[PDB]
Amino acid sequence: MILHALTQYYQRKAESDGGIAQEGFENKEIPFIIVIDKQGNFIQLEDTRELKVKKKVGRTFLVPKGLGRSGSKSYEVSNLLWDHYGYVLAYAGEKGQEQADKQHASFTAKVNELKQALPDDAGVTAVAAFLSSAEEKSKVMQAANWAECAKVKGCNLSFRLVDEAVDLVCQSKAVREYVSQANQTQSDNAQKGICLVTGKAAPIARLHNAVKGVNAKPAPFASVNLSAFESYGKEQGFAFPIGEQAMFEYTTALNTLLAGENRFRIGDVTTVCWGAKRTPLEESLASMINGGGKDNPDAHIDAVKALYKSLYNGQYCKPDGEDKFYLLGLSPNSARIVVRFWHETTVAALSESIAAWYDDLQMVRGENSPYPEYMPLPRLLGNLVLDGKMENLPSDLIAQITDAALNNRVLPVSLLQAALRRNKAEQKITYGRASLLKAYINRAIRAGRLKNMKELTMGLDRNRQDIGYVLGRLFAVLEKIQAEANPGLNATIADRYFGSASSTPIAVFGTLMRLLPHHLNKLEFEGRAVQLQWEIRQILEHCQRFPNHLNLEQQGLFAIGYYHETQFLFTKDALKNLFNEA
Amino acid sequence: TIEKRYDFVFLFDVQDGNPNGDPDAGNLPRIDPQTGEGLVTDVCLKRKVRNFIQMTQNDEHHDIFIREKGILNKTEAARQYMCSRYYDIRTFGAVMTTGKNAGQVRGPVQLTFSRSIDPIMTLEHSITRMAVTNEKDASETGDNRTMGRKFTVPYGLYRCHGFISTHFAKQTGFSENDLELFWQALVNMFDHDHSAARGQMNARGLYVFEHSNNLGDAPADSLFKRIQVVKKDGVEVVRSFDDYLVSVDDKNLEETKLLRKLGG
Amino acid sequence: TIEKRYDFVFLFDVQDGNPNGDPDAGNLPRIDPQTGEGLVTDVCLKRKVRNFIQMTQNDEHHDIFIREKGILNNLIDEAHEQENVKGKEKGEKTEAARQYMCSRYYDIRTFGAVMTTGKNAGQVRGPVQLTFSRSIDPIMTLEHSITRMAVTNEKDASETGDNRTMGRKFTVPYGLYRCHGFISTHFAKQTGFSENDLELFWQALVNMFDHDHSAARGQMNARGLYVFEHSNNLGDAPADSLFKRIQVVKKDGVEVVRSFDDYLVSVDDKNLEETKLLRKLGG
Amino acid sequence: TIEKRYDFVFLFDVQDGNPNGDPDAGNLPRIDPQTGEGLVTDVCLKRKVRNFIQMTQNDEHHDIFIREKGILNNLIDEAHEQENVKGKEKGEKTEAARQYMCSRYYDIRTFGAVMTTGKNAGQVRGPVQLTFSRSIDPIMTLEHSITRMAVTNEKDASETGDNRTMGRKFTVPYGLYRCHGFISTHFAKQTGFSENDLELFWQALVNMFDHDHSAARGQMNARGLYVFEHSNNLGDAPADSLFKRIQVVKKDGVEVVRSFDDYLVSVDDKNLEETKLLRKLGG
Amino acid sequence: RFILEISGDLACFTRSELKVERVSYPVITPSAARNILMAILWKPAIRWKVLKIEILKPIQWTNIRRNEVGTKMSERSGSLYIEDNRQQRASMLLKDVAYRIHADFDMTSEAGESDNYVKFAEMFKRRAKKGQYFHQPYLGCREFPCDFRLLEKAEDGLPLEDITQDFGFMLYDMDFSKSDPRDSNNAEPMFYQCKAVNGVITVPP
Amino acid sequence: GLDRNRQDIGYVLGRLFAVLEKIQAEANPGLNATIADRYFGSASSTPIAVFGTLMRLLPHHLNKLEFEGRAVQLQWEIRQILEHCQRFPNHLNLEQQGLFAIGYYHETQFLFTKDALKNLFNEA
DNA sequence: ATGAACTTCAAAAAAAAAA
Repeated sequence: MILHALTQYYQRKAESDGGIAQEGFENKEIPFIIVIDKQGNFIQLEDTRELKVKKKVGRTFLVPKGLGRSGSKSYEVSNLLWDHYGYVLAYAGEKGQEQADKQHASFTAKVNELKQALPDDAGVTAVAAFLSSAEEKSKVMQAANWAECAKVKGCNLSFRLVDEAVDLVCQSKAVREYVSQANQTQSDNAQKGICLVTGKAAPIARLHNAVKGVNAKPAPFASVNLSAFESYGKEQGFAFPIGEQAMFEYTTALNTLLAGENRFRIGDVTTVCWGAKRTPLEESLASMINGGGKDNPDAHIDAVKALYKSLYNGQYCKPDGEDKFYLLGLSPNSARIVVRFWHETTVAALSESIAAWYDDLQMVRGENSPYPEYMPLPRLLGNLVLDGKMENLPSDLIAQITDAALNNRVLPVSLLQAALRRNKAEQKITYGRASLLKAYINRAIRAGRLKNMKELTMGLDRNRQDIGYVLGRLFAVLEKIQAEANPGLNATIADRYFGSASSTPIAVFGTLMRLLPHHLNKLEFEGRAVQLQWEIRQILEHCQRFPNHLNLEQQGLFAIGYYHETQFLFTKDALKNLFNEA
Repeated sequence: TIEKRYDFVFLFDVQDGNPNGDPDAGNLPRIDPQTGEGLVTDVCLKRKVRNFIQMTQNDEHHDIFIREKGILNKTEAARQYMCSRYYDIRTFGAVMTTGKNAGQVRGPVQLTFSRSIDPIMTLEHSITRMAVTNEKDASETGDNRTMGRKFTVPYGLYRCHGFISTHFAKQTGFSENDLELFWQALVNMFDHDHSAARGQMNARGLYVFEHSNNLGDAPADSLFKRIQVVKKDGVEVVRSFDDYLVSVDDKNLEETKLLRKLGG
Repeated sequence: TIEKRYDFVFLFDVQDGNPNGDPDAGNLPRIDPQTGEGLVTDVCLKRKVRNFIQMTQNDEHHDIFIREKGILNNLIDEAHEQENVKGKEKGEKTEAARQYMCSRYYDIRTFGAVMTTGKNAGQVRGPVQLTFSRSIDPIMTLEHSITRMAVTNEKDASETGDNRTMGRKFTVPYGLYRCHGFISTHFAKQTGFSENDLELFWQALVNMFDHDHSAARGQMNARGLYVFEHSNNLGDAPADSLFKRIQVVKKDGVEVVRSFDDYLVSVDDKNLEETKLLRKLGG
Repeated sequence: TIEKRYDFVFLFDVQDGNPNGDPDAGNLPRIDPQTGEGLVTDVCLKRKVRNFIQMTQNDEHHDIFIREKGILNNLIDEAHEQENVKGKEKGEKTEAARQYMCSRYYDIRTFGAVMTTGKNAGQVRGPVQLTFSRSIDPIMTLEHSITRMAVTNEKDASETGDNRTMGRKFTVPYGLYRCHGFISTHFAKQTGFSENDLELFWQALVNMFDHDHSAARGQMNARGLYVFEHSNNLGDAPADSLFKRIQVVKKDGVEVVRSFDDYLVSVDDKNLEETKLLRKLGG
Repeated sequence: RFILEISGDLACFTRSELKVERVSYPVITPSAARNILMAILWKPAIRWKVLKIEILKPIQWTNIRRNEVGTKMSERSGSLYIEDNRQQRASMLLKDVAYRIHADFDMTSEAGESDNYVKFAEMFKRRAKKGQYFHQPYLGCREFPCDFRLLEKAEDGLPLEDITQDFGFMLYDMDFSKSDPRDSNNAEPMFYQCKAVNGVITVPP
Repeated sequence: GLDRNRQDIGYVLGRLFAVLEKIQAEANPGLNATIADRYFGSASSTPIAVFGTLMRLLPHHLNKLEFEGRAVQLQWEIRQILEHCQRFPNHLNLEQQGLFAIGYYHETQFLFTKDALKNLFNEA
């Protein structure tokens, strides 16, 4: 199902007109192009780059697939018409002569044999006379933009004759038939059976094509090639008996999805996604759609793409599945495609980790709150950084919290410590740090990393009976009473006491309980002070004694209880309703 | 060659250090992605056995083949010679390229992914350095520093399992001396294989189940359940051996099996 | 080259300060989350030993691994242009360079270093390998936040009033970090770890808490150092019970501990007199 | 540059006021939560020494690190435009600027400062490194809340004419903060900490509690200062027992302590006469 | 037929395509099940054949990037040195798996004298009930065992009750008919899952 | 949520201050500045200076109550609290400083209840 | 005759903030 799903959606993309290879081609990113006429003579070295801020190697042209050279005598291989800048002009930037001269010498022989096997074209004769001149190729080096081609290594030079606009030399009607025949003649005379992806006949495809968009260079997916990696004496390729009509298909599918809109990173891992075999579509929905419903691969992937993006954007919503979405989580090792994630299930089962992370992040929110119900991940980490979301640790914060949230893993203690530092540093606990601590505590309880305590709920836990949670509620109600006393507060009891209240309770609460009756007497509404005193009694009832110091989990409980109580007091009719029920 | 089946329940822990970090996300210990228990690969224990045998023996008929470059620095004829003049070949197996079944040597000793009893806690203990290696892009004019990362574990009694069968010993040459050396390794390999990242590890209980029959008249799951490793009563979280309760059950194996307590 | 096995039980505490602090935690020392025992990495003790050697040597054949202004690639290239420049066939050339660096450097001889950068020269397994420390009584974090009456950079909040930059400076009241460590002999015979280097390492471990001091770490001292000197290179008894014989628990009816008058280091050397020795250097 | 090791046992108390108060906890001094011993950070003593130097010097080659408006980036840029403007190849340029600042500044020479802002110039390890103070008898917090008959801002002012802004002003009855500290020589040889600077630092530590006074701190004085002058740069005996020889406990049958007539500073210099000296400057 | 239940913590039915990154198969490989049955009991007379695999635990992928070797052993190089032949082969292991493989056996051409089907059947039954095996069964890789238990019918619950997901062509069993004693040269005939309704069946050659 | 057999000095001190504040509040509902608005600022630090005037003003506060049995119950619970208070200390420790407020609010919660104080008084 | 070293294959990726 790993590679069968790739062939299955390649057969859908090739039939739905999505712009993909057709038997022996590949959407290879070719930078600079070569323009000729009908008998050679270099014209202009046009470049089709200018795309992203990082200038890629031009546009992905539908050129024949690379035969996979790689070797000490890599010159003897040589592709069709597109190749290397040392394969066309015999010029090497960091490889030297001879090694690159043989590349061009074999490329000339390949072009000559292609012209002999396909005459009367007015396109292959031009490139045959251009490679057998030893003058125009040197004129290519003196072009107007040749200095830019020598800078970027791996400049693939493709030939494009005149009087054809965007039609390449290898994109002609006759060269297309030659490419289709090459994949049906010289590629159809290898080992017999038995295929693994499709499982039918077809010849076993040795030397799997490379896949671009993973490691440092285009590397094949199924690529066994070592003295110990071989199976039962198959010796590379034959260990996975896969046919050409499946190997080429899935390699081109990977190359196309790793260069378009399907490529998106989960947690430091570039994962390609594509829709599975869609439903045949009911009549009431397919009647308005002409066609009707075409099983397009890159169509309903936007749901899971937004979900993996809403995790960083806060626009998450519980999705109803029943629509399977493939998710091949490839990752780059040294130069091998490491598969990290693969789930055939729909978006509902794919979003279980996000749902658990956001339910553990579900915190109390007041009326007309600017913070959404689900907080974005960068906005959530911004409460843990220094000032701007950029100073976070790129190994345990912006590089590990996303992985732990997108896979329902265990949250590290680094979250505890950073949220603690930024809570007692900023002297306030806004929406972002307390929800993170609640999620950490819930995940530690669910993963056995927390014993005596228990999981937290959304609303305020008036029981808990923990030594840190009730202390947080105590600090919250103390700050609320102080704010109700002085409306225009500047240096609140929070901004001066929360630094040690989260750590040493007997030092801060030894004076906050002294300052509290004065704040209650300062209140213009005596009934409000009465209700606040009753609720602080109910809070401190669960605390049998003020501890000497709050442990690392106790400070998190302190922050969680603080936010819970400070949002329960700022609710419509919550404290009054609680006081009336006594 | 031996003549009995040995299915031991190896017990080893980690006091303070990285047991088996996962290169999936750097070097954090391979915890269970669903229950939080540490999953130490058996290949690490096999490498530790190889290192102990290389340190202790240092002679012929007991080499390692699969050795290290920093620690120490017709068809059946070659296979028999490699089985005779090497220890790892008789122990965990071999793969002579000019062998029989596609060139394979299975070997008796078959280990098991060490799963921790209680869910361990990956302590992301980053540790900085005051000196960079190569010319870093950020090593400007000030202090050439590089932020480190060495995960640690407070505790985690990993449960390793083995399955020594005399059937493969009859072909690999795993005699009783090699078995005694394997036991001495599993007992004393955690006192020599130490470093700044692995920390301090020790062997707990080497409860070997010696079966009288060559086929082994005991199931693996039953022998593993007979060695119950759970937490103590008043202990809230395990921190040493005084926090666990490795209660052995040698009441139903007193007919033909032998519970060899070579470690604990 | 040494021939005996040493299982030292390093014991050290902290009066008031931040010993082995965690960068992944802001500025707090490494503590056990489930319980509360303080943890100290071995690299701190290694750097203290290196500083003691740098301040009590200044000679050749005992390199100290320079600080700040010491590129490892430059040092490797300098050590490569000695006796094995090229005429050694890469393979054994790396081993020769590793042996030369072991005979020249003291940090790589006692512990180790990475020498596999550009010009590779192998790697050193290392004989002496310390472990991470761990206290017994659950310590508490004091967090002594202090201020400053002078701003650093052009802060966006540094208006016209007092240019202040507070922050936190964490402190620890007590915590006898029961450190552990083992010394091998096979790697010591290859790296050239002689008995003189072992005695120098013992002296450094004993007298490193008297010079290597700062404002963040405060005052730290080493309690005792009970080295378990063996007799051969084999394994007599598991080191678990050997290190468990020197237990450190609470004294009488006390909740926490403040100094040495509250701990009872139970030392009962009774069953370790088979083929082992015992010595006291710090305690 | 000094060549001897000094292990001074600084002893200082507080009559009535808030010595080293904690911004983490409102306005109360740092006290031990588990017991009750008062704690005083070393930065307070460092700032007192800086103020004493600022009021008893006013000369060059001994910068005092200005207050408030003294931007560290501006001072670093001013010190950079001297002898090593650019013609020094960044690397050793930072070391040259650090040496120039050590020869020019006194705070960075005795203690240290951060010079790694914009124009980096390395960092100073620092020779003299004081520790956090700690008392013996569990002190108690008095909390002397006082009032004011004048409001600050008109917003927080009452709706009437009685404009009051109370608050609290914490005080401490007693508490001999047994401070500790060690002085090295390797870093002193690099920073240029000569013997004259050491004598000036001793005089500052002795006579800083006579000028640096305020209303919050009240009246503070230094009891004694027993400096343990060594003989070489090596380590003779662990400093733990050295500092434990000068124990300070309770006197006769008393519950707390009020002044010097209730403490018995047991000074028995008997085993410290091997290769070490002893001097009394404050006591 | 024998309803032998194979259970274990982790598994690694390494796909033939992803051998460099040991991505495990969706369910237990029929070839792996036959190898398990042979490691429990085998002889040059008995030829094991897998008939039906019934999954008893949900598919749970767990990636464990292990560090492997990439160079074989031989008489040439007397050592290996993994520092020069390290391989960070990923392993998408299968956490919590359980399968009751329904299978039987036939007879080879070299059956010899003792070619009794009932004798080998009773021997396999005794070895599965008591816990005897020529080699410890492996869940696709020998680094993971199999808590095997012979079942008479059904003694465990299955999660795949309704119509689930088809896993496509999986490696049935490599063809060793063209191989001499002690296999060397072989092929790879595979088969479809049909549909994982509750217990997938295999197509015998 | 109240431990009457804790044998802690801060606990009983806080409970005594709490019942004193309750008595002062019951003496007159239209009270502006109670004792907690002035006496509590140094009750956990200097109890021997505030609790003296507190015990001096306690009988007048009890006589100010409209019900005489309420004052009897309040004195009974005062003495049941002070049973464990063998002496008034000079200054409370940090742990005792926290236990002061702990017992204070615990006793306040126990007093501001429907049927609890009278139920405990009936079993005496 | 065949396994570790060598020599060649391409010259990465970027949004992760928002109601």
